[PDB]
Amino acid sequence: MNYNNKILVSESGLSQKHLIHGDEELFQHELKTIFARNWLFLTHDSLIPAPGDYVTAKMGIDEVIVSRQNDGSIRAFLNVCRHRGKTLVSVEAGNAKGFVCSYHGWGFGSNGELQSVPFEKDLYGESLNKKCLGLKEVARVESFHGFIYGCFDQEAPPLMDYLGDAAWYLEPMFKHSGGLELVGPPGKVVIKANWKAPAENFVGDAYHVGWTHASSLRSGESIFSSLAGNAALPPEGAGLQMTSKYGSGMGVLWDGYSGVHSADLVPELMAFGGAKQERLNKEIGDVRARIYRSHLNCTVFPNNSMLTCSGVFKVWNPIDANTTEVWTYAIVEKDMPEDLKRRLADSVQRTFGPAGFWESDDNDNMETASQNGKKYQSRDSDLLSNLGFGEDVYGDAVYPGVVGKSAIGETSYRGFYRAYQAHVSSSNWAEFEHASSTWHTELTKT
Amino acid sequence: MNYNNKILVSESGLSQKHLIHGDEELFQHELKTIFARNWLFLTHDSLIPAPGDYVTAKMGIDEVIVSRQNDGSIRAFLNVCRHRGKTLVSVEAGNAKGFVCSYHGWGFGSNGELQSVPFEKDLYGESLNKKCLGLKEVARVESFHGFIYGCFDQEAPPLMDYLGDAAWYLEPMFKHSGGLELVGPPGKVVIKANWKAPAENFVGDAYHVGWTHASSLRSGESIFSSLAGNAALPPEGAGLQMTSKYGSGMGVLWDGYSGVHSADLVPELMAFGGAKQERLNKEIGDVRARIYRSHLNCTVFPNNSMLTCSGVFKVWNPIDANTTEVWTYAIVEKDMPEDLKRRLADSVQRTFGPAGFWESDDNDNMETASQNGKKYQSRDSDLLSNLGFGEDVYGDAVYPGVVGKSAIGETSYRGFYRAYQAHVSSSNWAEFEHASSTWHTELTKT
Amino acid sequence: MNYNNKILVSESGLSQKHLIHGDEELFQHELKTIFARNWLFLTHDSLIPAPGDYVTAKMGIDEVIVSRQNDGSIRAFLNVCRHRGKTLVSVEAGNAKGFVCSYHGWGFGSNGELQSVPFEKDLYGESLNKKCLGLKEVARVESFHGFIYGCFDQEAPPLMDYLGDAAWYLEPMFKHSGGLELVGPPGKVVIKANWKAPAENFVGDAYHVGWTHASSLRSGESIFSSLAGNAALPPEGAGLQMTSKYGSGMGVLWDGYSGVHSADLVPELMAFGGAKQERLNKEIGDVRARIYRSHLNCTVFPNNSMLTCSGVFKVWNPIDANTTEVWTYAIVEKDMPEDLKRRLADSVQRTFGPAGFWESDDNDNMETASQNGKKYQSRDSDLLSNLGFGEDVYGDAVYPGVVGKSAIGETSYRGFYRAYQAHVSSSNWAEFEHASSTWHTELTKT
Amino acid sequence: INIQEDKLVSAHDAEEILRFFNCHDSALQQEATTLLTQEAHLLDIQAYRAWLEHCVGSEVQYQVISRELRAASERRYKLNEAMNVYNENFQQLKVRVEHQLDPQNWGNSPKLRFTRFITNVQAAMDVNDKELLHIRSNVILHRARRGNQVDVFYAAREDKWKRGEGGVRKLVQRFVDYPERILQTHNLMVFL
Amino acid sequence: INIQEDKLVSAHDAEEILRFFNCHDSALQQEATTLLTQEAHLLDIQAYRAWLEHCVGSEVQYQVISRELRAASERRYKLNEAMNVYNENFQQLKVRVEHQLDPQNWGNSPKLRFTRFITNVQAAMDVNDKELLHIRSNVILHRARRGNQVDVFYAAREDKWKRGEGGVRKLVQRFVDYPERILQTHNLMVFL
Amino acid sequence: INIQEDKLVSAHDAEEILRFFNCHDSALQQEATTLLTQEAHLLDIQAYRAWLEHCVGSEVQYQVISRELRAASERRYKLNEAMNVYNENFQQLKVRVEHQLDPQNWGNSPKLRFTRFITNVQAAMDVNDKELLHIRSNVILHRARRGNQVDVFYAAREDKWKRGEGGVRKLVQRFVDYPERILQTHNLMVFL
Ligand SMILES: CCSc1ccccc1
Ligand SMILES: CCSc1ccccc1
Ligand SMILES: CCSc1ccccc1
Ligand code: FES
Ligand code: FES
Ligand code: FES
Ligand SMILES: [Fe+3]
Ligand SMILES: [Fe+3]
Ligand SMILES: [Fe+3]
Repeated sequence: MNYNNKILVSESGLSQKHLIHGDEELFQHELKTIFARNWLFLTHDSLIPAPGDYVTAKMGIDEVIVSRQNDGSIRAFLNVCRHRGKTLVSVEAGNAKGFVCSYHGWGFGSNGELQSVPFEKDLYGESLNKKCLGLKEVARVESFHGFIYGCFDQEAPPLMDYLGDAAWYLEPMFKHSGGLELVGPPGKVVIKANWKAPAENFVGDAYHVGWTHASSLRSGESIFSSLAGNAALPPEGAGLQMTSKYGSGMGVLWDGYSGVHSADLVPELMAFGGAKQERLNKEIGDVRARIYRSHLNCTVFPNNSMLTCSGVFKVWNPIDANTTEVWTYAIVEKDMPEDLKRRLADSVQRTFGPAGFWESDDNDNMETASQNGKKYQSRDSDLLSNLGFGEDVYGDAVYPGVVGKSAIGETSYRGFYRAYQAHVSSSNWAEFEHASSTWHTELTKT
Repeated sequence: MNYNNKILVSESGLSQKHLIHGDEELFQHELKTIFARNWLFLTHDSLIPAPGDYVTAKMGIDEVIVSRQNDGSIRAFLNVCRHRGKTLVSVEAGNAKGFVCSYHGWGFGSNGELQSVPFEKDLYGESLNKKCLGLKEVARVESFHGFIYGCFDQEAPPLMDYLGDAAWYLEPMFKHSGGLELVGPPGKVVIKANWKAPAENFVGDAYHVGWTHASSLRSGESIFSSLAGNAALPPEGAGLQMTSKYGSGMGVLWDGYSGVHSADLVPELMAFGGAKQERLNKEIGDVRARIYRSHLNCTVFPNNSMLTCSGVFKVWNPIDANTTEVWTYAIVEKDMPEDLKRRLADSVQRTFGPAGFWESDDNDNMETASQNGKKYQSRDSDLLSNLGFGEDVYGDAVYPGVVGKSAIGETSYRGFYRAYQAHVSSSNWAEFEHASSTWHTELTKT
Repeated sequence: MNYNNKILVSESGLSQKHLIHGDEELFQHELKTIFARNWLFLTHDSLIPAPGDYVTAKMGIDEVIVSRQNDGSIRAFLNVCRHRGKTLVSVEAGNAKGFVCSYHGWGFGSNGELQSVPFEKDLYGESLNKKCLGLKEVARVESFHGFIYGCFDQEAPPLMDYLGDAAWYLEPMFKHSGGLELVGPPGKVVIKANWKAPAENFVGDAYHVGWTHASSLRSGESIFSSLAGNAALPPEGAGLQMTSKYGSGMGVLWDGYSGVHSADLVPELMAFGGAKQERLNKEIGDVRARIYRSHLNCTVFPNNSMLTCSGVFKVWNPIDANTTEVWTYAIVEKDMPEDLKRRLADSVQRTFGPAGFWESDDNDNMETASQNGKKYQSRDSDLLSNLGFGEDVYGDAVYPGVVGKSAIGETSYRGFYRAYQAHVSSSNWAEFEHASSTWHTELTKT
Repeated sequence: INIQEDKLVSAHDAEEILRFFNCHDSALQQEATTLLTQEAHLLDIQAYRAWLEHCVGSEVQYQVISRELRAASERRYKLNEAMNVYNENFQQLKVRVEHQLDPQNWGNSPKLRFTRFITNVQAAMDVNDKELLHIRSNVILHRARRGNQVDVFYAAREDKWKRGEGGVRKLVQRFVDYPERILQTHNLMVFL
Repeated sequence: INIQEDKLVSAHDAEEILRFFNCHDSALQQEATTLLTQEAHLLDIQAYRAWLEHCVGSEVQYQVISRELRAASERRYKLNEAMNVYNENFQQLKVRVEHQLDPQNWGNSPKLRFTRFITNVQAAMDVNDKELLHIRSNVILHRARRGNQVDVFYAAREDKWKRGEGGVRKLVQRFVDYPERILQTHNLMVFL
Repeated sequence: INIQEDKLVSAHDAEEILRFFNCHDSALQQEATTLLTQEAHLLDIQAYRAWLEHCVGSEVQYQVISRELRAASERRYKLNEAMNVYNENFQQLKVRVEHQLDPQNWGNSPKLRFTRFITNVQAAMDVNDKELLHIRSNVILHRARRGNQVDVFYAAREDKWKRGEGGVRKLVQRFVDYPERILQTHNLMVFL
């Protein structure tokens, strides 16, 4: 397939070829043009707070070690020995000043440097150039309010610019709330879906909630519960959708601070978020304070998703075109009482974790939609994302980005796939930029 | 591999490259030139007799919904939602006026039409063109005496013409018997063989029976039992072999109406078939009435096989070059007593079903012959099908098609693979026809 | 990938691209340029000593039948029927005058000839040319002191020349000891590693022993035990490394006759080997008699490895780029008391068999190093084998081949990969020779 | 169990539950465990004639079904719900046993290896035939052959056992509703 | 067990061992086997309301954890060692049961098939609460659906059971430390 | 069992059957079940020193074989029919235990997870050594490590157990003929 020419995503992101969820050659191409090029979620300050603390993380199909340095910075390195390529670290988290390879005993520092080689003097003499044998380092590592992302491509925009218009929406909860903590360890489960299936669902799919999650809505006694079985449509003005230049986007459901949490947490959460909102009015204004306690379903392009207020935090780690390893963490506000944080974390896993009853509702949808992308008669068929097209705006006086002023639509699908196509057809960041110079105009046509 | 030029099947179908049972690129090419082009078995009237009745079926690797319409016709559709590609139907059979997608709730009629979209007015307004969003329909659906076949290619010959000379042989049992019923549900088992391994075996392999099925012949007390361990050769005139332009073919074993059924059914069957034969003499003549109660091992090209009289009905559903999903139904004559139909159906599964002891004899043969097709030193080796070559006739005064007037030979292999090669090297039906204008001459050379 | 031009192994074998352990296209290319071209281990005289005795063996991904002929020679044939390609033999060893196919009953002799065809006269008449239907024969089958190797390529050097300079080192144990026996049946286990990972480890990796096998060294009370946890370096002159033109190489650890065997065998072995060494001094000289009772870790290119004295004998049978089927036999000296042979064989399996505690130490190292070769950021990375480079010699007055006069180094890696690259970039033996005309000069540069 | 409240429970399953929840006889559960363990041992060592002689009643129905996947809410489509993978009388089991023992059963060389794991044994006498013993048990059946072929079967077995010749309790009915619709084990050629 | 000598044994595991090695009551092991076999039967036939009513105590904690992989020699890193796949009280189990029984739970059509194998049952009374019964058992749980989806779960279960209403022994605590860190079963949506 | 009639049965298997079909002692089967359940618990929690001390006799032979695949009709080829995956005396088991417990056994970090399922227990006293107990049982052994590595072993175990120090019954022989010829579990580094 010629990725320079092949139209995988139509103009304005209105449709995508179904093969994108199934084609293994395209998956391999994505490793280069999506995962090796873009910002990927690694960890949070709260999981590696002290010097020597480290975790392992996936970046695409590669594995990295993510380590807190003595100077307080974070550096990340391929989890691969520079000698004969053995996997250096076999655990998920810990604290160490270095990592020793179990094959021939080479010792690397937390700073990636080759610090020791067994019997170096007797064996290599002075001939081993250790300065050139440090672990392969992730070129870019940046933080968004404690949330640590990495990028293999030195040419990437800074993480803040990469978030584009989505940053404005995330800031009330990520910054102005006093800060979030990630509660680990994550749940980890393999699903037989393409990584794009859950990514697209979290970025912009409010339409599916009433029908897909009918049983969870009816049973689980949450606030979004009126929607069960499409019994009711959210009223006009119930929310909006947004998307951005570099692909990130989200839905906003006004006031939904208790999210998917069952009735046992609803009064406590609604009291807590409302109290903080009252304080934030004076600091960031009424609209942004309201956004703080509004439910955001967001994907940070390409494969990191979240539900704020519900507190669900996801990484859709790619394995092959029909296999994805799902990592599920909980996010909590630092200034919540500890007992509430504990119950919120359990509730995140209860609803969206490995035995998450909500998340289970999505399995067949995402697995079969992905697997159908391999089927002969469906490869060249068109997946539709035209809902709300022709009613999106850009440059709004209050809400930034490409915005659909309705709670349910496919605005965020369109921006996600516009960015996806621009990357797949580009050889580098400069080409992506050239392919994106009229990004918002394309999305708001008609 | 260049399929226009590569000789996969030699002149007259005398040999095939062993790679054809193992090569995954060729398997992918077959999805286009074999499965998307030819007639494939779907279901029988008896399984969807009433308006609203439906079943799911495979057509190649695609899945379709096959539905009885209100007007009594049958239409078939890809089991894939037109919105974002989720699998619509997750059951194997039922009765419904429509199918609702579990992802966003789109509702399709039994006629494939997009009939409803949740909250269409509020969400899409008048902008959703539902008339253009019907399920992707199988272009051609035709019946051969209740047996329903589908074809994705509008340009295909009518099913009757496609059966060619094989139709004449099937008609006594399929038509003149008063009609057959398919007894469901089918057994379903995955084997590690190429679909062509069982297809070629059923189309023309009488040679294997005495040796492969020695233990089943000896133990199972059927009529074909003299053959166990090659203890005896069927006498001269015991049967014949035929093949046809579009690839279908069969063996005929004269008078073998009780087939593989154990002694507990032999007297009853031989009485029943003989009685009907006596009536049919006056209607269709002695030869064709005899064919009615003669055992036919047949493959309807490409991947539907059967044993008449034994009542075994097979679909060899392709998964990959070394994986096939075997569907096994029983066929019975409608005017048989119900108790006999029940016992015949059980006996079909007993012998050739998931725990079919006869079918088990074939496992290693078909799996290893298929898997050897991937082995480096065997890829370019020649599978032989030359038995009986130079003694086939065409245009016989009594028996139509390319015919070998002997019970054991490889006549039907040659016609099967001649058609296979003509399809693999052609881009469409017109090219197949051009490649087949001297089909019988090629098969009867020397 | 263009294998004529792609530098997979750098000059002097100093490094290899990590993709070589993971790339499936290269694996397929290796089937042609490595496994179909080179000498591969089949069996030993001791396993098929009598006329009619046979075993099955893998040669690359192909399976062969290896049969003792009536004249005392050995011939080997593809385990594939010449009719329709079924696997002929389904057992691992036995005695027979022929092999009958379970599909249509064709009978082949132990000499590969098609001897019988069921009902040949009635079915084929005189038209079946059986003389042309013998099993596909392995072109070359030769013995090195009872050890039987095969090669599909008629143009290969004789086995003795192919062993090159490595033969001199193997002869004291293989020839002058009075001869070895292979004790079967082998252990058989699948590991998720590339075949080159264990091959390179056995050919030249003394560096890993103290660290990888720290726990086995400490627990298992063998003679090499001082090395546990890199507690001690073998003294100067403790051994050497060698490599050869056609890729075979080994490490020599002076005097280590009891090898990895636990203390329960150490006194008995050290007495036995020392006694035979005293006799051999007068026959082959002190140096070669010492080599006899010295521990050799050797790979016979490409995928046969051994530890003499320890008595471990390995075949790394390739399945795909990250899958290898490990066959483990024991070697014993024929003139050892039978009870010692039995205990030695058990000890070989105890240490290096399917539950070999030493071999288990190597699993993660070889599996992860292989699997990392598929990871995007590691494919184009360089595996290092530069230890000892610039200190190797050729043409030494006492020790032949390219030799590093130290016990620990990567001399044998360099020669192994030099030969590997020369084969992968060549279309035939003549081209390999042209690519190897300055082989030792390349390895001893600087 | 009220199946109007417990919506996922079939009438058949609710009836079978009722059988074991009532009279519980510990000695009977132990007898049943012995009976099934000995049966599994005979099958594992491929003593199929011994199995027939010692474990299988002359009036046996040995049945394994495969049920077509239908909608949970389906109430109109009425055609055959299941097919019989097995539905054997004694003579039909004997045919299958002879097929296993035939020296020209090529698939049985090299010799297969069977290992059976029997768990969850429950036993209860029939309330109306005091000589009819109901036994329920689950089986994992591991079959290995030809170097690297490995097939594992999983099933619940509803049995009836009755004293036959010599007073030996023998199988007069086995019913298995096989839980996997599409077999991924090459075939179901094993005695569950 | 001295865990200073038996280096791989956790303090928790050593304590649980001590519980069963002491007083051994054969009758209690048999009662426990019955209790668990009946529980597994109710779950296998998807009688989830019956399971709650008959098997689950009002004060239950039903917990399945997934433990982060850490170095055997790790002694500095102190953050949350595990997450809760399940950590349910009775009302939370009821929510999950209602979710299973809801007619708009699309994933439950066609009906799932469950088969559970319970083994290695051990039982001991608590030394301080003479009405608290400790039961340990291992489970293999086979779930089949949608033609060719097959998921097999493996776990050890540390239970506490206590007599509740009508004197019926019911589950008041189940603890499972799930042995596979990354699930390869699509989800853990089964009651272990 | 007549092995001339039951053609697939080996002489060894027929002899082992005869042992359990005769004298049946329910109490002995229960003792055997306890012995094996406790052994499996110690192994599952990786209390390997405790296993040696409490479960393994000083005179033990611990043997697991792999048998070469030969023709069912083979009667001429006579060379070694099997190799020993294990064939350990007590000191050799101790070496393996020390290897497991060594802090430089890198493969044991992060800590492995074992779950064993013991079924089909049969027990009988030896007819000639009244202190020798024959125990047969089947094991499923699940080993999980490193996030997504999962290996499942299946075997039948022929044991002999005898009262040793303190009158504690200990293993004096275990024999397993491993049913899969080519291992698909990376290794057989588990105690069956
Ligand atoms: C996941 C896309 S939208 C959404 C809203 C609420 C909960 C869960 C999801
Ligand atoms: C299957 C090819 S021929 C044949 C004849 C009789 C029974 C079964 C097969
Ligand atoms: C395997 C490479 S070196 C070596 C030496 C001794 C034992 C085992 C291996
Ligand atoms: S591979 Fe890491 S030290 Fe050699
Ligand atoms: S995928 Fe079917 S309604 Fe959206
Ligand atoms: S395939 Fe061997 S005789 Fe036909
Ligand atoms: Fe959802
Ligand atoms: Fe057949
Ligand atoms: Fe090693």
